[PDB]
Amino acid sequence: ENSQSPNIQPLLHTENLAPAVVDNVKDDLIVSKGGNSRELARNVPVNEM
Amino acid sequence: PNLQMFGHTAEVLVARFDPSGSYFASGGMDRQILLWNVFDVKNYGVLNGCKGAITDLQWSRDSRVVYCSSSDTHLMSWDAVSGQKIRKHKGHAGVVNALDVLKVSELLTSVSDDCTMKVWDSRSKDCIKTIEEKYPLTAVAIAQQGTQVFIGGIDGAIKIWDLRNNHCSHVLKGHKDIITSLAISKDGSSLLSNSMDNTVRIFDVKAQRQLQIFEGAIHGQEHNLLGVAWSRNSRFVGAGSSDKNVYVWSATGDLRYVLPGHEGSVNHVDFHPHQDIILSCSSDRTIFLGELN
Amino acid sequence: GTTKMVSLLNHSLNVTTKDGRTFVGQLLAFDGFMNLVLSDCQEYRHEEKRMLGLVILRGEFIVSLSVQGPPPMLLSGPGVARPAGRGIPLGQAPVGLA
Repeated sequence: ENSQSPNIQPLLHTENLAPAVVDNVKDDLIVSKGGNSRELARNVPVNEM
Repeated sequence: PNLQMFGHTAEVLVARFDPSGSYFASGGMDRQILLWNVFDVKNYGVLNGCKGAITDLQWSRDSRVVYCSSSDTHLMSWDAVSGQKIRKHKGHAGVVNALDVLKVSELLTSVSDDCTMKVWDSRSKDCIKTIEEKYPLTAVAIAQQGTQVFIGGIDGAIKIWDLRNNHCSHVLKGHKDIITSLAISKDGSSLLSNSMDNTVRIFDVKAQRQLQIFEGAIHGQEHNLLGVAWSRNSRFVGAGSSDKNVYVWSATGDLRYVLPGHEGSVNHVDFHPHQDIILSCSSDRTIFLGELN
Repeated sequence: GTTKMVSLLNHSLNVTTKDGRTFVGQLLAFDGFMNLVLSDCQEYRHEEKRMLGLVILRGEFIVSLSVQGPPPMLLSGPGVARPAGRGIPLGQAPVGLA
């Protein structure tokens, strides 16, 4: 009972820490990259800017 | 996109959408209100006549009649379908600074440098009421109910007046200096306010204390009246500043979007009624439509 | 005077006469004697009706008047748009100071 529960919770939570962080960071850089170098055409939050 | 449309000759002040979300109107020192489309972003009528510079537009809630607040006492009225004059609401003995409208498009409130608030009917051509304070007034807002009218002056004291009583019911406190724009939510439950202390404070309508003091949007020597708005949800707050930046807040007390783009001081920021767009105007003669995907 | 009477022009009217009969239709022409001209007229003698057409009543014959229904029925300014851009300023602080 305790062994099967610990496997499913680790599977649900830990899976998004690796690829989803890098994929969203790349899409954040890509919108800024498509925005050019000296003109923020992508409307990003102040912290990410 | 963003869309930075050019058109005006001189400092533009006010730019607003219809209640529907299908047009802009804009007009400042030009003495020319210039109507626009939203979705092929082209001009329409050159509403010509105002012999003072414009300080405030507001669409009638029919999306047809437009109202101005010139620097020569007039408050004009325009048929946005045809583009003809209707009236010249002649009253004040000085420069008007703000306007506000109701649900019922019939009643209007204006604010002079005579220290006089005045409520207008769109049928009489004269004043219904005349509330004389003392120091020249600047910003006004009327509630959705058609009951409470908020006045903003030079004392930093946003006074509240009803249409039945006409008594100094309540006075907002803790604002050290100058008010440039009031703004009631789409609930009728809270104001926004730009002071010259750069504290873009929110207030309550009913107990009547503060909510959240926002801080980070400077006014300086220019002495333009800067604006604030409530977003269609009432999640976001959009305050412009003389730092060329549109400081959008999170309404939880967090700066999210701070987008530059203008080369001069910003005036009246707005929001579209449904889709997330931001009208931002500035002495510069330019205007943006900042979006969120 | 007759300022009010011009305001009624081209409205569907309900006109009671001294006989009791009541005519109905739009108002095309009007007089100083209150001669009315009426278009597409219908008497209601009283559960009754008749079609006449164009009717010209005298002043003697008319009693009262009453509206049934309402009257029947800047090209492009200088402004131009552009696309995007959103330049960053090196400096901060207000516009006039420096």
